[PDB]
Amino acid sequence: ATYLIGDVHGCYDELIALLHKVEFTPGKDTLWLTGDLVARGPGSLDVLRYVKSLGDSVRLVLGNHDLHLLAVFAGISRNKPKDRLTPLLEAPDADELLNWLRRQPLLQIDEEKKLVMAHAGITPQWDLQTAKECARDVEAVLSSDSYPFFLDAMYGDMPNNWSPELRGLGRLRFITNAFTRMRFCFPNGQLDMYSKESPEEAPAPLKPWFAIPGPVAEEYSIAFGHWASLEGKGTPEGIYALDTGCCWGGTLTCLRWEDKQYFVQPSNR
Ligand SMILES: Nc1nc2c(ncn2[C@@H]2O[C@H](COP(=O)(O)OP(=O)(O)O)[C@@H](O)[C@H]2O)c(=O)[nH]1
Ligand SMILES: [Mn+2]
Ligand SMILES: [Mn+2]
Repeated sequence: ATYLIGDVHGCYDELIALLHKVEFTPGKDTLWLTGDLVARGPGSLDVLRYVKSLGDSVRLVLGNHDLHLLAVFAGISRNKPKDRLTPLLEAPDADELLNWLRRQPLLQIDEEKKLVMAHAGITPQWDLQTAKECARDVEAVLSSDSYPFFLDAMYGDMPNNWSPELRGLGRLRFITNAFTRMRFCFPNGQLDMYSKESPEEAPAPLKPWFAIPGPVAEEYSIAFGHWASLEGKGTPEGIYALDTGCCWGGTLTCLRWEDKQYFVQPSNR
C-alpha cells in the first residue's frame, strides 16, 4: 500500500504510532513524506534516523525547516532555541544524517498514480516539465560540495514571479520559495511571501495557490504539507493538504492512496 503523511516536525512518537495503526510494512508498503521532518517537536534526531533507515520504502520531499536545519548545520544561519535542533546537531551521526538529507528531492512524481508531491505544492505558473527542471537544478546545488553557498543564496522573498528568463540567484530563490514556502498567490499566479493565514482570513485579492488553475493540477493529483493554518481542509478535488499541525497540538494525518482512506494520530502535546 501507499501511505502519505504530512509535516512530522520532530513528532517521532506520533509518527511511529500512526505507522503502527496502518501496519506500515517496508517491502509491502511505501511511505511518502511532505517534508519538515524536523524542528519544534522533541524528536528530530529520531525522525531523521528512522526515515533514512527506510531507504527505497520512503519518498521524501524537503521542506523549509529541513533546508533551515541544513543552513544551521553549515554555519549559514543561527539556531533558534524553539526549533529544538540541538540534540540532532550534536549527535555523533549528524554528518551522516544531514549529508543524506541534503541529497533528497524537492519533488516526487508517480506517473502510474498520476500523483505529484512537493512541500508547499506546485505553483500554477509551472507546467510539469518546468517543475521537474527546477527541482533538478536546486537538488543539484544541494547535493554538491558547495551547498553552503546555495543555502546562503536561498534566503529572500524576490523575485515572486516566474519567467523562463530568470537567471542566477533570483531563479534559485524563486524555485526554493515556490517548492517550500508558497501559500497564497495573486490572481496572476505571483507568490505572496507574507500571508500565512487560512484562506478565509487572508486579505484580498490573495487566493490559495491551488485555487488558480495550473497545468500540473489539471493532469495530476497534488499532495503537499506546509500550510498548517489550512488544517487540511478546503481544497479542490485532486488536491491533498496533509499538514494538520501535529507539532502545534493538532494531529498527524496519513492518507492511504489506494482507497483514499485517512488515519489520524492525535498530538501528544
Ligand atoms: N493563524 C493561524 N496561524 C497558524 C495556525 N497554525 C500554525 N500557524 C502559524 O503558521 C506559522 C508557520 O507555521 P506552519 O504553517 O506550520 O509552516 P512551517 O513554519 O513551514 O512549518 C507558524 O508560526 C504558526 O504560528 C493556525 O491554525 N492559525
Ligand atoms: Mn511545517
Ligand atoms: Mn513548511
